[PDB]
Amino acid sequence: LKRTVENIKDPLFRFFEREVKMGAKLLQDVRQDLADVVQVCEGKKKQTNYLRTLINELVKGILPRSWSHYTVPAGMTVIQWVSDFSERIKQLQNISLAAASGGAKELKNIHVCLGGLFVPEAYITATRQYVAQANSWSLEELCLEVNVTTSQGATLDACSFGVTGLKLQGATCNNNKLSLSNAISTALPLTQLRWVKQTNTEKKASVVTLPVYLNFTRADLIFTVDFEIATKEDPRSFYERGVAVLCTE
Amino acid sequence: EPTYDAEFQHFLRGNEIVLSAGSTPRIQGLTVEQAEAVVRLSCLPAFKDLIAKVQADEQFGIWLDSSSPEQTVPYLWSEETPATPIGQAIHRLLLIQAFRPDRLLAMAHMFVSTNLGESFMSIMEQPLDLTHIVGTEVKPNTPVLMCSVPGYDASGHVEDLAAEQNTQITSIAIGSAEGFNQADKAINTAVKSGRWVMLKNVHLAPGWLMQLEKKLHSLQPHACFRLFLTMEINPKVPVNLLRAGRIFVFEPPPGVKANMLRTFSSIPVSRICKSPNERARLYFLLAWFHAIIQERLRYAPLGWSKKYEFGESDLRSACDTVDTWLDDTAKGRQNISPDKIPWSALKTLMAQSIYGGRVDNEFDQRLLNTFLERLFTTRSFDSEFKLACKVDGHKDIQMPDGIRREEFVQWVELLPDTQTPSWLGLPNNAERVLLTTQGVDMISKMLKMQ
Repeated sequence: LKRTVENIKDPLFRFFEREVKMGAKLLQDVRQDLADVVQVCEGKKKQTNYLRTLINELVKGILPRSWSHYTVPAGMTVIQWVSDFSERIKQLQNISLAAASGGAKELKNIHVCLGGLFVPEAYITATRQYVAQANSWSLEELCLEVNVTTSQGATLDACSFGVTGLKLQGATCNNNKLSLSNAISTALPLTQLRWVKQTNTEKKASVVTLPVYLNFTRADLIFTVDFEIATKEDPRSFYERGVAVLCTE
Repeated sequence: EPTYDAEFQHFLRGNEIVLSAGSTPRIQGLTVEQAEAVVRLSCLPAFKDLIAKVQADEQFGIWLDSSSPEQTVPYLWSEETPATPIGQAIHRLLLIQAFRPDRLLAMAHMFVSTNLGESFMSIMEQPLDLTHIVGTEVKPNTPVLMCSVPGYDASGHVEDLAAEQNTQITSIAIGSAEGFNQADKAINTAVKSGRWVMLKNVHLAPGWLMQLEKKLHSLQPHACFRLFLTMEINPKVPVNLLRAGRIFVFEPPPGVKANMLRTFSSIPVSRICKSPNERARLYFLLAWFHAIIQERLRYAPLGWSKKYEFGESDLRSACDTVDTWLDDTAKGRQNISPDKIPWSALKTLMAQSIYGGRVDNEFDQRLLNTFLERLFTTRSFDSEFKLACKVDGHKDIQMPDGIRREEFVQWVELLPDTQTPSWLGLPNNAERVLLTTQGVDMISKMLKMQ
């Protein structure tokens, strides 16, 4: 990304610049490693100790330690890792092109998959900071709300940011209301994260505070979301059922 | 039989095949993941017409939603010649991997049954017969390493075998420098006199185990000499000792019923039988609670955010807490009303001190709070209380109406053998999740062996 005086004030540009830097560095690392592996397989290059260990891991499907620099599920094979790599780099290319074309102003309207970010918690913090800067409110006074919209082209409000790739484990969302379901996972459509001034509103009995885990392992928690219950189901049933949200499957 | 190298290559590295973005079509009845699986499987020449055949099959959905699809996989692969039974088995394995990975292990068992015999895996699904193995298949100088998962003790098996064979056995617990001297003296006596020696919890002494392996390599033991080493599965055990010993892995039998039976057996009868009469019922609830959290650990990350060590120490602490609080409240009364039980003290302590201390995630703490609030309450003493509601979506489990320990133990013994995740509050499909995880855990493991 092309850093400038105007765009550095945007928290979103700072987050995406850090993400692009980390992704580019890891991309060069993996590309060099794979080029060396292909050279070894052709007989051009000899097997060094590090290279020999790399062939040992790649042949068995083990992810090498040299490749893991962002949080991922433990025990992942290499194909899933490189596929997630391709998706993340394509997202980074798209956001970089958007920044170059329309400046930082387009970073708000772009729909970012939190699964495709190396640290989506920073993205949530950046959205909070952007809303605080735009509306001149303190960061403490802002609280998060979620709107699930199935309509294509749902316009985003000034304080609303689009997200994609969310998965809902243990529940189905209809009319922005949860219902217990027997499906293992349901793909959430475009999800609008909206920051609003924290009104002194009583916590409704029909509100459940689900987590938003980074991935299916549920090792890392990004944030929490309050959702309304469609029926008269006990919220405790959602806790016993282990209902949750994952940025990526 | 042909090698079936290509089919096994797809079985182990089918995901390695690449699907171009947008190349995956939508197929009626198949989810997105099944669509990617079918597209990957279509690369092989036998499954080239797989998508059209799946679309044309009217009875596909009943197979896809079936509880045991592996037994009746439809014929979809195209064959130029009729296939051998093993060819049908591997093709069915590929189809089950593509459509119902949750049943893959079951399908895998059938493949083994198709190749190595029906009774091949059966002998492991049986009680361990240590008598013949130790008598015939174990030399005196090869130590019998009985490794257990943490929290499970297997010395009872060796004591039972020693009782059955009528052989004197000397058992020493290695937990201090003195125990090393006692073990050395006992082994020096038994190696000459041919006695049986057992060393308990030897994982606590890795270096001494290396010394014992070096010592064992040099001895000329008597024929009837046997050395059992009971330990917990830890990586600190020496590699050479495992290499130079007979390893037997003991795990607890999964299920709430066995868990409650083990808890009741472990607790002394006098402790539960103490006055007031209500104490036993609380113990039953505590036992049920300790079962529900423990079995749920199998279904992580769904059951819990991470695998906590809810072991016997927590159970003993909970029992001590219950004993202290009931002794304080009752003051020796033979009976106390259910209302007078200090429910708040028990809920708070087992929510923060006994079991909650290990819990670091706030959400798991919330789940533990929900379980304790649901179970530990005055309504537990009502005859209509339901330990688990909507079991299987239609049935429920009721509290036992008895008051003595024997009534609860009989109720546990009379529980149904068929346990689903709904007993623990999880949804039934959680089982369908766990198997598929293990299913992937199978293939990846085989990739490390390929």
